[PDB]
Amino acid sequence: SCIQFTRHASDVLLNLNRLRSRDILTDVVIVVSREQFRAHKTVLMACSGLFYSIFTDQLKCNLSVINLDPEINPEGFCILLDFMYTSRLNLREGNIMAVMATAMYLQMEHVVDTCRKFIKASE
Amino acid sequence: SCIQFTRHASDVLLNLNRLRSRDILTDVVIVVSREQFRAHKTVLMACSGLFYSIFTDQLKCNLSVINLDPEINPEGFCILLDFMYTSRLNLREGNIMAVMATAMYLQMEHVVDTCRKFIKASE
Amino acid sequence: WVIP
Amino acid sequence: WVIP
Ligand SMILES: N#Cc1cnn2c(Nc3ccc4c(c3)CC(=O)N4)cc(Cl)nc12
Ligand SMILES: N#Cc1cnn2c(Nc3ccc4c(c3)CC(=O)N4)cc(Cl)nc12
Ligand SMILES: [Cl-]
Ligand SMILES: [Cl-]
Repeated sequence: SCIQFTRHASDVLLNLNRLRSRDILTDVVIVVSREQFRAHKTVLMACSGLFYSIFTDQLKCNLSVINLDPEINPEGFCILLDFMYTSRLNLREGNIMAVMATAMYLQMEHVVDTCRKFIKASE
Repeated sequence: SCIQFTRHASDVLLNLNRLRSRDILTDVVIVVSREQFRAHKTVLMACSGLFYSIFTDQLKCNLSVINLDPEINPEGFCILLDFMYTSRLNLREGNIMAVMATAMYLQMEHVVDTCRKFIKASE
Repeated sequence: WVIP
Repeated sequence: WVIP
């Protein structure tokens, strides 16, 4: 018999992105080649099958630094990290291949889906 | 020129509630009289003006235990904590006064609003 | 607020 | 997915 506040989940995510921008309570740095991205492990796990697996691991759960595969593109990761915290995906002709490859590695199925559909439309 | 995934914020919140249920990466215990509630500081701050103030404080940000005012009702807190993690508010005739008082203390304006409207309708 |  |  609960009532539900429609905008609550979006409002929570907006405040989680504000915390990220101010570097408040971030507990991990994701290293992608020469670039570093600070984030909250809980948000990363909530968005990505890869991070969910990593941070449920009894040893990796305590690491402050995670190094991604050297094939991962930093811009592609940046775009996906922004998506995690905002629901908005900056998908462009010039970045779609990197975004899709990064989303496959991060196991972000909905992003992979749409990248596949946008690529199919251009061929 | 971003695209947006409509269900993303709800999906994130669902996974944050799964983390809470499994006690994964919880970093604080909220003590309400004889009861204890484990949570994630980032979610508490994202939902509550009181916790936002507490956890941005340069000393309180590092506490693992927060004790609420002894006038706070544990069930009212439980209902609001569930709301934080689900967008669903279990508002009942028998708990509305406790929920509204707890929401005022926690500075959860939308919950206070609706409690006020539900009370006004019954008088 | 809505009835979900 | 939508145009926000
Ligand atoms: N507890 C917990 C918890 C935290 N996070 N999380 C999940 N995170 C996840 C796992 C796989 C995938 C995605 C997110 C997006 C995607 O495409 N695949 C799942 C579950 Cl079942 N549980 C949890
Ligand atoms: N950074 C950050 C950040 C984390 N959380 N958070 C806010 N959390 C908040 C503050 C006040 C109120 C509510 C939530 C619900 C309500 O009724 N009042 C606000 C801002 Cl402006 N910023 C942040
Ligand atoms: Cl996704
Ligand atoms: Cl609220």
